[PDB]
Amino acid sequence: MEVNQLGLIATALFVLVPSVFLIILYVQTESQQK
Amino acid sequence: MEVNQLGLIATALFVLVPSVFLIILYVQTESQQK
Amino acid sequence: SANLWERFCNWVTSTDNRLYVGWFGVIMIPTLLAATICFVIAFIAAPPVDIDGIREPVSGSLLYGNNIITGAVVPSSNAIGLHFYPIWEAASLDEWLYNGGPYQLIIFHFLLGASCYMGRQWELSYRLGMRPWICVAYSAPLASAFAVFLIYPIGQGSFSDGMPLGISGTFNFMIVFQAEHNILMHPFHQLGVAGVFGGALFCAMHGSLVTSSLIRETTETESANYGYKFGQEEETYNIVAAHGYFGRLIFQYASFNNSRSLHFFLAAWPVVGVWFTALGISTMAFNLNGFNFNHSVIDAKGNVINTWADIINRANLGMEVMHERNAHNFPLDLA
Amino acid sequence: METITYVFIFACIIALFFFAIFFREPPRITKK
Amino acid sequence: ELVNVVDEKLGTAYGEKIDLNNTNIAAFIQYRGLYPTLAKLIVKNAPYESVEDVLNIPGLTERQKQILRENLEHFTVTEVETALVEGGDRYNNGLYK
Amino acid sequence: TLTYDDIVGTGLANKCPTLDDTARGAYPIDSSQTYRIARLCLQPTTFLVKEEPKNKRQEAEFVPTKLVTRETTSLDQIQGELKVNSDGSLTFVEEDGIDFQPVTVQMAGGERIPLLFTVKNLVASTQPNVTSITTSTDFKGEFNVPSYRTANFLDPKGRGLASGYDSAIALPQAKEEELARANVKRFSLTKGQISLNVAKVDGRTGEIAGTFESEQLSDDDMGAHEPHEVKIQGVFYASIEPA
Amino acid sequence: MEPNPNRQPVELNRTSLYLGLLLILVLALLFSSYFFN
Amino acid sequence: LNPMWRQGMFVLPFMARLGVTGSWSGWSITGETGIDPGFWSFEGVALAHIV
Amino acid sequence: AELTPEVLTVPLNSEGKTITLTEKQYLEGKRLFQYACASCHVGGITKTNPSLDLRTETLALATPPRDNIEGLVDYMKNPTTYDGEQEIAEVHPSLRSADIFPKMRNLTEKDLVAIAGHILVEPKILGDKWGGGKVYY
Amino acid sequence: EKLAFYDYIGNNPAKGGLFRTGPMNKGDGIAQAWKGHAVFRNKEGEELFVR
Amino acid sequence: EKLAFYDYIGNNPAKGGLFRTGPMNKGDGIAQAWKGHAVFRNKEGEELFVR
Amino acid sequence: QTFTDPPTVKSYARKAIFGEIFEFDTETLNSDGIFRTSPRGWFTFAHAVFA
Amino acid sequence: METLKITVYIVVTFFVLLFVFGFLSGDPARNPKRK
Ligand code: CLA
Ligand code: CLA
Ligand SMILES: CCCCCCCCCCCCCCCC(=O)OC[C@H](COC1O[C@H](CS(=O)(=O)O)[C@@H](O)[C@H](O)[C@H]1O)OC(=O)CCCCCCCCCCCCCCC
Ligand SMILES: CCCCCCCCCCCCO[C@@H]1O[C@H](CO)[C@@H](O[C@H]2O[C@H](CO)[C@@H](O)[C@H](O)[C@H]2O)[C@H](O)[C@H]1O
Ligand SMILES: CCCCCCCCCCCCO[C@@H]1O[C@H](CO)[C@@H](O[C@H]2O[C@H](CO)[C@@H](O)[C@H](O)[C@H]2O)[C@H](O)[C@H]1O
Ligand SMILES: CCNc1nc(NC(C)(C)C)nc(SC)n1
Ligand SMILES: [Ca+2]
Ligand SMILES: [Cl-]
Repeated sequence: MEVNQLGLIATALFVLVPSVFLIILYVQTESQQK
Repeated sequence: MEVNQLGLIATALFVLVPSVFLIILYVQTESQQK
Repeated sequence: SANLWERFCNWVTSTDNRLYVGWFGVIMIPTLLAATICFVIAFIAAPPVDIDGIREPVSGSLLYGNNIITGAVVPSSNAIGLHFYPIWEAASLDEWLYNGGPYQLIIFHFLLGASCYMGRQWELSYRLGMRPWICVAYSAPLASAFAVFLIYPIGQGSFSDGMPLGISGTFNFMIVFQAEHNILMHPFHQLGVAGVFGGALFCAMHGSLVTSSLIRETTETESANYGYKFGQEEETYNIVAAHGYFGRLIFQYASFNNSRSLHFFLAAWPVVGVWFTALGISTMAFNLNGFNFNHSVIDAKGNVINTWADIINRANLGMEVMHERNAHNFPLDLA
Repeated sequence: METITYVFIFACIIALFFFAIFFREPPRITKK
Repeated sequence: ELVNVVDEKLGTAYGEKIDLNNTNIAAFIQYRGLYPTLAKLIVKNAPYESVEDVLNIPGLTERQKQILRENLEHFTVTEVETALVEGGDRYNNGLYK
Repeated sequence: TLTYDDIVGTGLANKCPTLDDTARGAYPIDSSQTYRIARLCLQPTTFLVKEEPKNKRQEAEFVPTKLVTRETTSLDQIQGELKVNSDGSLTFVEEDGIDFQPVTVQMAGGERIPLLFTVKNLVASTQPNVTSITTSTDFKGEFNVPSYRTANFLDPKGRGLASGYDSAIALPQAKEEELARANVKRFSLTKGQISLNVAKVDGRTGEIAGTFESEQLSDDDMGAHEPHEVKIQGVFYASIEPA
Repeated sequence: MEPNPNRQPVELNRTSLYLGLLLILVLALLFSSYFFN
Repeated sequence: LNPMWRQGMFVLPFMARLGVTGSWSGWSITGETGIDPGFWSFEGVALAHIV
Repeated sequence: AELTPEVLTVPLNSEGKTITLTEKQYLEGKRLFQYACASCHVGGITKTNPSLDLRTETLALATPPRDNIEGLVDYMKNPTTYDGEQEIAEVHPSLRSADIFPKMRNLTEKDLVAIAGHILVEPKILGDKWGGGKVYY
Repeated sequence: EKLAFYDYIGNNPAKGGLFRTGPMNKGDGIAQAWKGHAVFRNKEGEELFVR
Repeated sequence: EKLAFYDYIGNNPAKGGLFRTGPMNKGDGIAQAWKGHAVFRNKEGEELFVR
Repeated sequence: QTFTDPPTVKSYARKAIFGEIFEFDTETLNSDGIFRTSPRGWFTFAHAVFA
Repeated sequence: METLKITVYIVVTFFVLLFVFGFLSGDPARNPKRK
């Protein structure tokens, strides 16, 4: 339709970036010995 | 100019996704005890 | 102070610097920062350049409609030829950017620095007690930049005929070159591709032979790389097993067993081949071109019997006849 | 929009360069 | 309406015969004894209102007038077209072999 | 007197000769003796480009501009007869000479404005009754401004007027009405106004000097876009001789 | 150089990952409409 | 009729409020020509900060 | 597919009479044509003035006719413009100007006849190629 | 013109929206010129005024 | 019509490019109708043919 | 119908080159007039590579 | 503009001197053994 061109990328990075953040931590936590 | 609308998001995810991959590993490696 | 200058010279020359700023470096570091900084700005924001001196500006920067693949830094004007065009030679920058001033500022500083870069590849080897000659391997790729950025222009009478600084701009340099010199049909270029093809070939040979004949010291589920520690005494691969396999692939005497002779060949081949390729461009810079076998084989009556050499000439004419649309006013292309 | 994307990646490669040269894993001898 | 004056000129006399007011000088090399001397005079002597006006170029020797009379059937004349006359294009229009 | 080498590279070659502060005399006209101009010369000093008043017609003025090409502006070697007229006036009529030079100037925005600074087919005239040429003895007249680029010039995509492509061959099945203007090349031809007003005479050698002001249009690029109005101010030098 | 003694390790439990993601995703479900506007 | 505040300019104004009102390319905020901003043009300011 | 004496039969003079060259003259002309012409007439064109070629038809409409041994021969001795209304021996090699164009000194009437024969024989073998330029290469 | 332009609600910062992105120009468009003052009158010649 | 349509180089899979994305319609456009067979002739009535 | 004004004739001649001449709707998809390949083509490229 | 020329010139001289007076400073000396 007649939507915003950047809407897609704004929504994509809005989800990816912080999700990628959490995930990087959780996995580095999860793999800490003992 | 008269470029492709998806070009931006195609380039963004093409860089982010795999970079985010490596990074998740490196950090989880890096934080392994010993 | 043991003596400032005495000290300075000890630092410069110090082999304890993360990056060895040498004596050659004192010239390198600045020239290279200028070349690089001017380029990056040019490539991104420079405006159209009247490369062919016919007032027909070719814009080659990102902000002016180009993308990484098409964009480039355009060569100085043909109106300028071989004349020196330093910024202080223009009524204004506007005038300097229009006649392709940035091009010279870049090629000159780069070529200058890239040479010192060679001078440095010697110096450090000296301060470290290692044999020289590495810098001599680097003389090949350098001798090319030189041939493509300076010799060819000197020879042809203008910097506007030097290779542009961009992807597509380079293909242009090539396609036209071929048309005016028929380089593919020149011994030196052929030696060039032998060296490059060969190099990549050998690069793969060595690479595989060695990697394939590594002594086992790693787990089944452990990177085979860990089987090596920086600062080892003995070797990490069975060069005798390597030679054993390769000698059987072809035949024994046609295989290396002397790592030193192997590595000399490994370096000698590409460097020698590229040296010739660089001499090719430096030679065709004075119009001594490739073999011209046009209409050689002719029949019993005199008719011309074509060879692939002729099919090549047609493709060349297409290039000749179409390059620089509006720049020619006369019959023969003597420039 | 395109210009920005091209310059960004470039700027990212130069950043990488920096970290690679000045923040590599110091290369240690013998012991490993 | 925007039209390419030249491609349009090719639909007139020009395009069928040597145009004394437009056609480039080299065109005269396709007929006996017109080239060097006469073609220069014809071209040099501005436009013509009618083919015959060529017979009137001042100085033409009696023999030249003879020759001209012979080749008139190969000439015509149309409005002077700038795109074809400007730039001295009638003495050299950038075409060779 | 300076040989070639005495000028080469100085830029001096692109400068019309000059008369000294002394030479402020007057040259006589026999009116019964044909005269010609052995050498007219025009040197630009400024190029002003009238700006488009945007939609809001508010009256537009001329603005200075930077010369992006270099010292290649001067017109020299102009020549023709300077016939004396019945009413005692003089009209110069050019025949041949380096009567045009392609110039390119930039603007506030960064826009390059190319023009074919010329005086081809000049027809300058003076005041009626002009027995002797005194300081400031205005010459005024028109000339022709031929298309900037000639018939054979091809655009970046191969299209041309006298030669080249018929259309946008890079877009084989695109609608054409929109591309019309850029595929069909037109050759522009227009008139120009100039006025050579004397400042220094020198009846002795018959060589006058002064300043000029001319107006003309710039390149319309084979008629792809509108031409800009240009004004040009500079100086000139003429060599009058009986001949 | 001396191993800087002011550093501690960082942690994010599984539940936090989930609570985190639930927030990111829904905010995205809430704002995408206005981004596409 | 088309001043910086119509063009979603946000930083450009804060640079004019204190002096920088020209471009190395020749134009200027007030609309004058022939002016020489010198080194401290919008380009200059932008250049400076990046360094 | 050969250079028969049938192909080496070219017009001698204006009145139709012909002459027949021999494989020796031909080769010899071809060699002489290279020695004193190719420089500017390589392949039947004319580098210092592309408007006039050596195509037989072009030579036919020349003035006087230069499309026969007699013609070309005269030309190599006293050259003229396409209308013949002007002698150009001063800027075109010829016998009457060998002091200025040395390459023309050796040249004897025997040689001039061969060169001439070559010009009429070439287009017979090559055809369109001989006249046109790079378009036909 | 400049003066007339300030008397246009389309330059009032109070008009607009949170997700109505960009310059003021993506809205009503790039201002080109002042059409002029509009005076409304009715059959009787009376001058009317627009609220 | 269907038959005539297959005789159009714009349906030849060999035309195209690697980054010329999308359906065939983003190219020459959505086919609407067959204009008809075109026969070219020259003054003499002779029928010509387009290579 | 018949057409005789050079331009129109040439237009169609310029089209004859691709075979049967058709009428396209370029608006809808905002086409660019540059040929793209058919599914037959893509499937073929993709599988020849993967293989 | 005539200034920039001057400056550039100065700047290049500095470095070029630093360069000559450098290898001159008994460079052979600088190295592992025999000096
Ligand atoms: C800090 C103040 C600030 C301000 C006042 C502005 C103002 C402006 N900018 Mg700038 N900008 C800024 C910072 C700022 N910017 C930064 C840091 C950047 C770098 C990315 C930019 C990059 C930038 C660009 C590239 C452009 C502008 C442009 C503009 C103009 C845009 C009009 C518009 O569309 O706004 C839109 C305002 C919004 C969309 C705000 C909505 C925020 C909501 C959606 C999300 C909040 C986050 C999250 C969901 C909250 C949840 C929390 C949780 C705990 C619940 C405007 C005058 C444009 C321009 O110049 O046009 C001519 C233009 O092209 N700006
Ligand atoms: C496996 C074969 C396959 C094939 C033959 C097709 C074919 C087609 N698809 Mg489909 N598709 C596929 C898989 C496939 N698809 C998958 C897995 C998805 C899910 C994402 C889709 C989603 C999809 C959508 C959403 C659409 C299509 C559409 C189309 C048509 C598109 C025309 C086009 O633009 O191509 C373009 C082809 C390319 C851009 C390929 C270039 C690949 C290069 C750039 C990168 C390779 C990667 C990397 C850089 C390599 C480096 C390696 C390193 C080691 C060096 C076409 C007939 C479109 C349609 O129906 O239009 C009407 C459409 O809208 N497809
Ligand atoms: C007109 C010119 C104007 C110039 C102005 C600048 C003057 C000089 C230097 C200071 C400015 C900051 C420099 C940053 C240094 C650094 O990172 O290295 C820091 C290291 C650490 O050692 C070191 O650092 C030591 C001290 S400490 O770690 O700071 O305490 C110090 O004692 C020792 O001598 C030193 O080698 O230094 C070096 O090994 C020497 C490096 C030389 C520089 C390289 C230039 C190369 C250019 C290449 C081109 C491509 C790149 C393009 C990029 C745009
Ligand atoms: C045609 C034009 C020719 C122009 C020639 C111009 C020559 C100008 C100067 C010659 C200078 C010789 O200068 C002298 O060199 C010796 C090295 O040999 C330097 O000695 C230097 O090297 C030693 C190492 O060997 C350092 O520890 C010391 O700190 C350093 O100064 C002297 O400090 C310097 O003063
Ligand atoms: C990192 C390296 C950076 C290197 C930067 C090198 C810059 C070199 C030269 C800058 C020269 C600027 O030179 C200056 O330009 C301006 C126009 O902008 C000219 O014109 C300006 O001054 C005159 C008066 O003299 C005014 O009437 C005019 O309106 C004004 O624009 C000046 O006459 C010229 O002297
Ligand atoms: C040590 C393995 N033997 C071997 N032999 C050879 N012989 C040629 C002629 C290809 C250089 N090459 C290699 S790889 C550089 N290795
Ligand atoms: Ca404009
Ligand atoms: Cl060109």
